[PDB]
Amino acid sequence: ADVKGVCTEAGMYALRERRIHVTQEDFELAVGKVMNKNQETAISVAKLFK
Amino acid sequence: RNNYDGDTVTFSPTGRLFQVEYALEAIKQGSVTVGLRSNTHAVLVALKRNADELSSYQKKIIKCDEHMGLSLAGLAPDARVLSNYLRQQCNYSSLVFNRKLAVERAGHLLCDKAQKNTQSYGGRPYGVGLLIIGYDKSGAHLLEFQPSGNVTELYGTAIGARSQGAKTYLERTLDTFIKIDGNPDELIKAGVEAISQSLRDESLTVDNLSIAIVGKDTPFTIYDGEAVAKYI
Amino acid sequence: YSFSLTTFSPSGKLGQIDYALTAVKQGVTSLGIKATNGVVIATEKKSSSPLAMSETLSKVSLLTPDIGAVYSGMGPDYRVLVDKSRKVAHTSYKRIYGEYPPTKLLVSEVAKIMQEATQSGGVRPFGVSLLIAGHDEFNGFSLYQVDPSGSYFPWKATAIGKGSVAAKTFLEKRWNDELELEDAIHIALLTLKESVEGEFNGDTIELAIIGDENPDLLGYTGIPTDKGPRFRKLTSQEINDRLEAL
Amino acid sequence: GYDRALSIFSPDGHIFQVEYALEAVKRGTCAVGVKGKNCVVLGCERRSTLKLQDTRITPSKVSKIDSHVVLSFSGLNADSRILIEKARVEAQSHRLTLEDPVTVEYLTRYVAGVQQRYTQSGGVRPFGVSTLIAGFDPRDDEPKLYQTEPSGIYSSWSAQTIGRNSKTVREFLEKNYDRKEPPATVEECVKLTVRSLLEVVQTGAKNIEITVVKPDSDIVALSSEEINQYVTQIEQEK
Amino acid sequence: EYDRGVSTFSPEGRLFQVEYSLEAIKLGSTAIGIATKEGVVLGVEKRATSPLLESDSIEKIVEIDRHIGCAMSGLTADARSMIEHARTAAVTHNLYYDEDINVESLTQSVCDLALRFGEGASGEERLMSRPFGVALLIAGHDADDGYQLFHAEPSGTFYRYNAKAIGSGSEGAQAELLNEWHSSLTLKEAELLVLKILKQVMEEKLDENNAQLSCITKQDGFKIYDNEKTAELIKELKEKEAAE
Amino acid sequence: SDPSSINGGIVVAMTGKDCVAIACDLRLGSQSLGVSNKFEKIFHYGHVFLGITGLATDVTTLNEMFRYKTNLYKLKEERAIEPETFTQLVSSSLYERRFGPYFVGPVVAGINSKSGKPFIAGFDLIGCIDEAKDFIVSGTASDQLFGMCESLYEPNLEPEDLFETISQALLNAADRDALSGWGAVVYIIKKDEVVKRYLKMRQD
Amino acid sequence: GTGYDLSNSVFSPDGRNFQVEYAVKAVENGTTSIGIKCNDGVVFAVEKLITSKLLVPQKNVKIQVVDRHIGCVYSGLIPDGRHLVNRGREEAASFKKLYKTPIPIPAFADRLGQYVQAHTLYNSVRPFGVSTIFGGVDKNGAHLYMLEPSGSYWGYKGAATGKGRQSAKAELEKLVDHHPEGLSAREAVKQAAKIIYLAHEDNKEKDFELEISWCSLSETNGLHKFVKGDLLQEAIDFAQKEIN
Amino acid sequence: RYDSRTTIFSPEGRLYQVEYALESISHAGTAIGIMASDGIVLAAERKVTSTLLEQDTSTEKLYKLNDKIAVAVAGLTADAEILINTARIHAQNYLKTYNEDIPVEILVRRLSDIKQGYTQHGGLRPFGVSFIYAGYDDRYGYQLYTSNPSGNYTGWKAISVGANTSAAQTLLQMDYKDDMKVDDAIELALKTLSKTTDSSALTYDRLEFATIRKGANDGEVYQKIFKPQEIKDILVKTGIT
Amino acid sequence: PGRLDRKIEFPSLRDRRERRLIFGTIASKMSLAPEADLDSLIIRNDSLSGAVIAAIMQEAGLRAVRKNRYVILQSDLEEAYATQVKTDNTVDKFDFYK
Amino acid sequence: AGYDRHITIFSPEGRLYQVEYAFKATNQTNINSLAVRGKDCTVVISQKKVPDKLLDPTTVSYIFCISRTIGMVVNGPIPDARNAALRAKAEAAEFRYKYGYDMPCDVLAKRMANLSQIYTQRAYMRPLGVILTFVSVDEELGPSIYKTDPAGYYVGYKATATGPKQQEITTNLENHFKKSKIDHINEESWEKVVEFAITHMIDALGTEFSKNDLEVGVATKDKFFTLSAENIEERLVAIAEQ
Repeated sequence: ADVKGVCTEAGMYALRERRIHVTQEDFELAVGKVMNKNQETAISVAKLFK
Repeated sequence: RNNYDGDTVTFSPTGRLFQVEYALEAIKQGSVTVGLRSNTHAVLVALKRNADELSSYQKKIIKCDEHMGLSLAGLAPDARVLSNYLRQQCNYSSLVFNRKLAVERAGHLLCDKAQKNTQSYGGRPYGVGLLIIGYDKSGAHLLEFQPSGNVTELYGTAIGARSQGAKTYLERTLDTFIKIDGNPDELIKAGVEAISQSLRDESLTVDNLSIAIVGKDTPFTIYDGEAVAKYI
Repeated sequence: YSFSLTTFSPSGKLGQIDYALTAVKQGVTSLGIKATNGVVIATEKKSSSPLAMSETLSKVSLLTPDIGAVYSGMGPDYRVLVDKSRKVAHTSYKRIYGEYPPTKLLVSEVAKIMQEATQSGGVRPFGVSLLIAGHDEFNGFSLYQVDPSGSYFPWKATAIGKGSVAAKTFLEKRWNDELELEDAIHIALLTLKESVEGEFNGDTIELAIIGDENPDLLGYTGIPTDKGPRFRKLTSQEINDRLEAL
Repeated sequence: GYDRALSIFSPDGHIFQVEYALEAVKRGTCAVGVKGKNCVVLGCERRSTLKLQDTRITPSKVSKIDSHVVLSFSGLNADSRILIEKARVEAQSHRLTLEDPVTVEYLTRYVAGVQQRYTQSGGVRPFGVSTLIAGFDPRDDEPKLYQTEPSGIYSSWSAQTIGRNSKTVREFLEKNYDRKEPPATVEECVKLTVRSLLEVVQTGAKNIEITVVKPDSDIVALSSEEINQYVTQIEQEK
Repeated sequence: EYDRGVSTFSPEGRLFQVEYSLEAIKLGSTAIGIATKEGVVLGVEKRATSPLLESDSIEKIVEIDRHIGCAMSGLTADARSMIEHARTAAVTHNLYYDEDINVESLTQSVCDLALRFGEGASGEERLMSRPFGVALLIAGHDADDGYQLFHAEPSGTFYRYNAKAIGSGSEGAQAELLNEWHSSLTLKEAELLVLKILKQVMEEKLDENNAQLSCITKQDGFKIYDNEKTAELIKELKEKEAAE
Repeated sequence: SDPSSINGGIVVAMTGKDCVAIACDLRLGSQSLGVSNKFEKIFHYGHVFLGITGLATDVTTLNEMFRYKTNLYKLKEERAIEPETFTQLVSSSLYERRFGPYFVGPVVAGINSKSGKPFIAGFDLIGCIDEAKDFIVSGTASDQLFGMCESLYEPNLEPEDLFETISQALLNAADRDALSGWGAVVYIIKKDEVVKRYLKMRQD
Repeated sequence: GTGYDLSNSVFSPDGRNFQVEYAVKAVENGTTSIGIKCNDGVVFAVEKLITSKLLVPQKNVKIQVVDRHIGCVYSGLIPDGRHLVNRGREEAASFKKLYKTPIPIPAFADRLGQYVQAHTLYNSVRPFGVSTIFGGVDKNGAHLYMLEPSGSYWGYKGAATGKGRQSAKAELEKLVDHHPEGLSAREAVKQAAKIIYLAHEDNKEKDFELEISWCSLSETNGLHKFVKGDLLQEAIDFAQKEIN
Repeated sequence: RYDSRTTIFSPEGRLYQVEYALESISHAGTAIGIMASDGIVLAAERKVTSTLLEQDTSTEKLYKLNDKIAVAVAGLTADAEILINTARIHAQNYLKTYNEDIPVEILVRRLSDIKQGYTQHGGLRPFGVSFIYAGYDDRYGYQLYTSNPSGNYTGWKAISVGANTSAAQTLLQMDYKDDMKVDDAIELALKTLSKTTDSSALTYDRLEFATIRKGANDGEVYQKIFKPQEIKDILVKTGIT
Repeated sequence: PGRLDRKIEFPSLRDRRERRLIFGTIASKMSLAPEADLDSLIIRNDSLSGAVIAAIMQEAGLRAVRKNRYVILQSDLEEAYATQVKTDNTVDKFDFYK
Repeated sequence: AGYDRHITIFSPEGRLYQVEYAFKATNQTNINSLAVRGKDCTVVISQKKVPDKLLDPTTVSYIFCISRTIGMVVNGPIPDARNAALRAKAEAAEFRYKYGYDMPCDVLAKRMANLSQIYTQRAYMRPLGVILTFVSVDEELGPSIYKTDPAGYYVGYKATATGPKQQEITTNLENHFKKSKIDHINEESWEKVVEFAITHMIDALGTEFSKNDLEVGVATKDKFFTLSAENIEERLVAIAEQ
């Protein structure tokens, strides 16, 4: 479910940008956000602490 | 509600402990016993129960000491602890002060014993009430013990199953037995009358009656059987 | 499941440990950066009223002269546990080893006090994750994070508290394998100014180092053969200096 | 029902914690005891979990507590392990007191004793282990077989089976066995044990393990080869 | 609530939890004791759940002295602790007075361990954490009261009896004892009486593997019978009922 | 005899330039009975050597006790204890039981792998740091050794000259010590390696 | 509401401990206890209800003495108030051994308040449910406190608790108005009785017995003693005269 | 329902708390021992990592309990920490009393009791630690065991605990050789660790290694923990890097 | 989906930036005085919502008309804030998790 | 939903609901305290609210003498007030004979605060609902005010206030220190520093005070005494007169 939402976020960053082309910098931000958010469901780096 | 039983350590909203009242109930369900006194004697007369007619009744008077004694009404395991505790104190008094234990000081020690279970988590307030008599240096006394731990001096009282009938007898005949002194037979006879009235759907048997007596020149003596057959 | 220290979960772990972790995240932001001749440790102070004295809060407390600490998590838990930490350090490892203990060893004692406060049910573990940095003559400058889960980890640069997640990428980006202490002190303030703005100033940000031996702090002289405190707390005036040149 | 806790009794009068303790026994390997007249044989299923499991250093299901009493178990393997060690400190201690080796009758009481104690209390769970204790007395040469159960109740049986489909072996045993004449030759008695154990393994001759106690502090563990010959006699006749 | 407590009273004034323990006593095997003026005869039923069960190396009549015996039913587990304590009490009495222990007095000691339920209650320091699921028929002879039979109840205290049945078959056994008892009995009569009542309240066949008598006869001491003795009395019984 | 040293034994530790040595006699005695010719006084844990003089039962007991204490350290820090640190460890073990106390006189010897610097120490019954780096002697010939050592002592001898100096001191002393006289083992200790050389000497 | 009782250390969201408030409600059902402090003394009077007319009269007291100079009367449960006075006698006695003087009234106030507070602080005890009015005379003159089951205390010129606190606080409120001066202990004996008589219209179902005690510096030599005989009868006549 | 304290059983004679404690294990990284007659390799994987987690200064999933027995850890490292201290203290107690470095069996059996003990008695939590015990004792030679958190033990020729227990076990037994080499045993551990672990490249820094050998110089027993650079080189040889 | 794709949350805990903005914009539509400090009511309580900012100002002019005054003083502002300050425990001023 | 019926069991936000309901029990006597620093004194003035006329007012207090140089002002309830006061006294005693010198304001406040943490650490006691503020002039720190909270959090202060109407007190104080540009009051005898605390409290609350309605404790250099109602009265007409 993560990977269809990466594409939704990138295309909304790309709207702000106002280009036919979708740059890869938008796909750098989309991953950094989906990834950060799932580490808050794990309450920090709890795998490390167990 | 009734979710304020289940703990003896929680006060209810009304400010009762349900647990101590439920101890008062356990008494009614066991046997009846009657206390009464004069000024020269204190006498206890108790209805003894059996479970079947091969069973030979159950003793409900325990001699505490030769100038003290008690009856029980309610649970029998609860009774054993208190009659044992009470004896420690009477022996202590003989060993340390060479002195007969005073009924009133006895009762407040018993009060204490009870309040120990009441504060504590764990344990129960005792499921038995005792009617305590003695004759000390200040003559005869009779106390009424409760699960709450209240000891109250009375000329006559009764606790247990259908005890209103005995308390009714007692009320009417309060002054008659107070004024009689010197005749041990009459106080014995009067207590007999009270416990007859307490009964409903039963009759007196020679092995129902138990007579317990202490006086001015009467040692503690426990009568049963053919000793309560002069005064049946 | 989640909700006793005693109960294991279907996928395991105790939940009280996870909830204590949550507490840390509601904390203030403390962060450490290892340089090649130091460790700088930094945190901020808040107190609500401005009528509060800020120099009375303890949050940069030396455990030993060799080893400083900060926290993120519960304020009360800190003072008690700093107190306990010190006490254990002399009993097990200054009456025996004959000097103030190793950075690695002392971090293990701290974890062991936590661990006892997890084993005994109805007794919560400490609200704090500390950063404990120190120096020893064997393993050099060192930095650790000791979690309220009673486990400790060694680290190169790390941050903990509410603002941790924002700070860590700054740390990834800005850390280099060879740094001096003075480039670390400036990187430390810079990152910590992300955590808050409108109130950041040299008298309300508390920052210290565990750097080089200072005989200035030793307080007795004419003994060359021992070293002086590695620890140095920088005053309010120093913190302002560094904030102007940045 | 009243499994929320151990100390509370039950309208039904059965402490649930003990009943479930029994249920746990069925998890573990089958063990069977059969007495002779000059032997007791104590055999157990030695169930192999994987082929990477050593036979070099891996524990046998049968443990000697002392040098003439033998013990097998069925149950929670974790739990058995401290039960066997506790049994043993006392057992040896029996000689400290009396300067007599351990009597089988004193020993069953003791093993039932540690167990009874755990049940009586509330701040421990019972052992989930029923044991068979086989042996002879030091003084005498009549074969003795005992059982302990979780509950803290002990019995003597002529032959008895516990763990892993115990019922089916129990019935098997009744039909084969004779109480008028128990087998008076060590070999034939062994053979009865092997036949039982065959059933629960379904197929194996490397997963049947036989141990024997004989009088005068003879305890031996049987060769894997020696058991296969007995299996050979049982497959041919069938 | 009242029943899932352990020192929690119900609105009728019954400690429910403790009430429930009486049904533990009953689950076990029937034992019927009958006191006589010649001695007390104690019989049991012993269950065989297999032919393979050695019913004759297990017992539920036990020796406590040389003139005190005890029958039991309930948890043999709790019978081990109850019987062990009682054995200690007899022996320590013997230590202290070099004199016979009275039947009743051994019973007071067995009821003291029973009192203990608690974890906060006062009287004696509570160390035992639940009721005992086990009863006793206590038999002995002192010479200053004669042969006596008392019944220990772990949920109550000591009751004097001329006869009691405890176990599964207790309720129906008790009627028969209300019907047939006498003070005109000899021990010989008394033995065939335990057996005549026992069989009717038995569901297993009346045989010697599932039975076992013992007596307290002061003269002979505590004596557990033979299997050969018990088999005789089964025959004598069979002869009697055919005649009858 | 005396109650803290019936069973004798002697240990002598010196400093040379970036080397230590330590040596001991091998006689065990019990009153006037010479019991065993082989029985070492000196034991080692990692690269630190220790002799323990005194009542013979406590030498053996602390040998075991110190091994337990050292090895707990080594495994946990992942590195050897140093002979500076190790000094204060003896001092606490001895002082724990001030009342009913160990009857020993241990003498450390050793060379740091972080300075390359010889460290010797002495302790009494309930322990003390005696932090001279002159030379340190203990045993029943304590009196005898302090003088013999002093006479010979020049600081900063070469290792092989140091072997001459300590072996000679020990041998003269031993003949004239009642509770030691048999055998000798001399440790010549360097950073790189540790050479153990038994003497050949007279028996009594 | 619901929740945060069932425990006696659990805070409510309002900021309270519910169960501790329910304590005060039990004290309200208890019989009326008042103290009137006087200028050279204190007077304690109490309303002792008659269970039935079979009670022995003037032989049961809710007044108890502490050391030899400190009066205490409790309202609430009768035995709880007893239990709290016994602890108090031991504490007054330890003070007395230690320093070789009788207690100050402020001293006792501190000590008692710690023992009530101790049972509100822990999870395995039920907090007390009694108020106890106490006081006496010392060097520093007369003093009166009333200790609530919450473990709260202050000095009072005059204090009332029990079923009759509604009437009693009002009568005392007139008493300060009519006498801000102090009122002698003698005239307060006669006063003590009237106050109870009007507070007995809150427990009108039953009959009562009036017991007065006092402790006065100059008419009792600093010592507590029961008021009886002629002093006690005069107070009865006073209360009877003005009630009609 | 029965997911509470430890005295209580489930009516199926299951203590839920031992069952859950097992499941704790596969939320910390894979840990593998493979036994060979030339030596035992112990190999382990890190539960998680970041680019500024220091892990080249210390081990923390390979502890020496003594000088001939060492352990790999999988599971909660907090639970592990107390049990490692208790094991190690006992290891030296045995040394003091008998003058022999503790047998592998006595040490596993001790710790099996201790784990069991925290479940059986009181209100204390069970432990959720799997230790692969790899030892030498001069009785049985080379020895591998592993202990459950349940508080029992079994001897092995190969075992895998930690995350991905089923797969890691399967690949191990597929290519296992009865006599093996020490060198091959190291190779088979990297081969398995690659496919089980969801890290893209298998880096030296995600590995800890120790080997216990008597064949690296006989007469003596040598415990060789691999340093980062030794680990880093052996990946090259097997061509993962 | 096809119906709602956006599930735009609306919180009640908010932050210090957005409490400050809602206050100055409500205080740009009605009178003020120089003594009336609005940036000291976003720190005392911390779980305030937008409707309650419309309660606070309304009630500010109800203290102001009690006096009979045309402007809103710091005495008016504080009294009206203490009414409907909210009892919430999700606040920070009573904390120690810092 | 679990998580104030227990002392130790956390919420899913990492807060302890029960511990915070103690920060909210300090309103139960509904008094306000102010303590400020002068330049040779520390002043604490808190309400004395004597509600009833059946009470004698001179035993009503919240200011406790802890030690020769140490007072403590209580906001919150009486039962816990007394427990706080004995422990601080008990510790004051312990410190002097063990370590052979007087007890500073820090040393006491830190020790009580750690003690509060212990009481929250176990589930075998509860937190108390009382806020403690210690007042002293310290031997080398001079004027010191340390507030010890129910969790065990402490921070020092120039000025602190406590109670229901504390917020109203807090703005008045802030404006004073802002304008003055010092962390002190420069009045050079304690009789006018006391007047200053009365002055700010009348304005904040909007209430007059009288002799019975105030309590004033004064920490002076090397000595401590709590002022009678008639000395407070002298102060009160000093305010009124300028």
